[PDB]
Amino acid sequence: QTEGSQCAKTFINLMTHISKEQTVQYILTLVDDTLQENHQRNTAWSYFLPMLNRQDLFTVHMAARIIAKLAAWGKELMEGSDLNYYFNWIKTQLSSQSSQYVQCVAGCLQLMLRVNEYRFAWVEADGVNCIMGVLSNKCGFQLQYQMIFSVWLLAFSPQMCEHLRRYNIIPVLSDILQESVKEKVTRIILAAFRNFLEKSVERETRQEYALAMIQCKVLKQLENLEQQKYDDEDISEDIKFLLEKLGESVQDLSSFDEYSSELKSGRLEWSPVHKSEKFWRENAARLNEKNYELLKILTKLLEVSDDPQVLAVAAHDVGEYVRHYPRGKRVIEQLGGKQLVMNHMHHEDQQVRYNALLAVQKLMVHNWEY
Amino acid sequence: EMTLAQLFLQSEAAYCCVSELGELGKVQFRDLNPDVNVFQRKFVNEVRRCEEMDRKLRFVEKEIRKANIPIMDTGENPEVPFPRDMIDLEA
Amino acid sequence: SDADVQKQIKHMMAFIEQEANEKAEEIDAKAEEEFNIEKGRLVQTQRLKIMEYY
Repeated sequence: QTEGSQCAKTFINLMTHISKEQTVQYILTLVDDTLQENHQRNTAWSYFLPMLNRQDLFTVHMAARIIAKLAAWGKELMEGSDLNYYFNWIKTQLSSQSSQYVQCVAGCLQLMLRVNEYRFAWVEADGVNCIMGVLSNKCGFQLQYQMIFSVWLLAFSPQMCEHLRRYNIIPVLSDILQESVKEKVTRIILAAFRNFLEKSVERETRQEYALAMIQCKVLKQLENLEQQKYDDEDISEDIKFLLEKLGESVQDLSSFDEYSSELKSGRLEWSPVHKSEKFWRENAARLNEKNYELLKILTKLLEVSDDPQVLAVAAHDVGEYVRHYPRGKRVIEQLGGKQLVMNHMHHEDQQVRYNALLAVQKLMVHNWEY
Repeated sequence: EMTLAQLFLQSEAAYCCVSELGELGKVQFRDLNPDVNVFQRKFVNEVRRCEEMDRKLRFVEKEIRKANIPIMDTGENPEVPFPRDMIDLEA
Repeated sequence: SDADVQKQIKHMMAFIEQEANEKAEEIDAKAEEEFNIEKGRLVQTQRLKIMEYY
């Protein structure tokens, strides 16, 4: 039953001029099963696309499965110029208001986004928030598995990686990474984090790390995943790969000049360096080597400005300086920051008073004679 | 009049089935892999995580009495926390 | 009810094909880094020797 070369146009003309749409669907589904393992049969694909998506349920998703496989096969059959008018045509079909057919449409998008040059042409015309709309709550059990595979497919190109940074999709996937239900989307989202981090040629790898890998529950969640004993060696290797990179960048985010860059420029954001024990132990005399009033410049920012969130970082950093340097308590008494921390302990903010309570109690922990 | 009749699971329903099965109380789970040590029972790392929270709870129930604080009871059989909620508990 | 043997063929075979397809499709779509990138390596070796005769 092999050796089929001719009669392709005869099946094409019979497919268009057939009033029995159910028999035309059987003609289309038999053509889909035949082309599932065969070669190319896109001017006819430009003709078959207009008759498709026309008031039929089963014929819509099957032609979409056929035309994307026609797009996923053939070097000369690459019709990305015509697929640009076809991807936006199926983009209204890619809306999240349908039922029981978007999963095959996402699988059709999985074959469509498998291309390289068509993907960069897609993402400009995509509006990828619709894929983030699928990442929004619409019960994505297997739909997010198709969606995270689409994000892993778009994370190949580094030029597409830079355009993908104009969203919070890295932290929007960390919430989906915190799901961990079907034990396969956890495998897909872990390598997609490895794809976004490793395959990006820029200094923005830390910009993709401070967003979701550092300042979210990602490095902590990957600690328990390494404690897990899943049989997949690819996910087991990607777990160690993401832990080594993010563990290096968190250590690289605490070098006492980045803390100085946070101090001198200001705004005192809660970073991992302020909570790291290695940052406070190594940079103990870094405040004293920097003309010690620079440590009082942290105190001048704490005393003068109110800052109900930013002074909370100022309280914990001042106590870590006193904990790693008992002679700095005399320097804090020289600057008078102890009375400033005592008055800031009576602030109306809960986290500011809790941080000042741990700092002021650490300020009198050593108790030299007055 | 009992039967050792087999029952299949799928490991996406391994918690929420068994927990509601353990919310009934008619089941007699029988170990049929006796040729194994007390470790490597597929979940030794996570039962110590419950045991670490057990060690923290047996410690925090001691210090709550030395300061002599009255204890709320509100006695009712609660909902069993999912492994999704488990990582949020250790925080 | 004798359909328990059919319920095994009903939905436990569905767990066979999801690991058959969606784990091999993760492998089959890994040609963007194992077929396109590895092609990008050897074309530099052809452009290393074309920048003498040009």
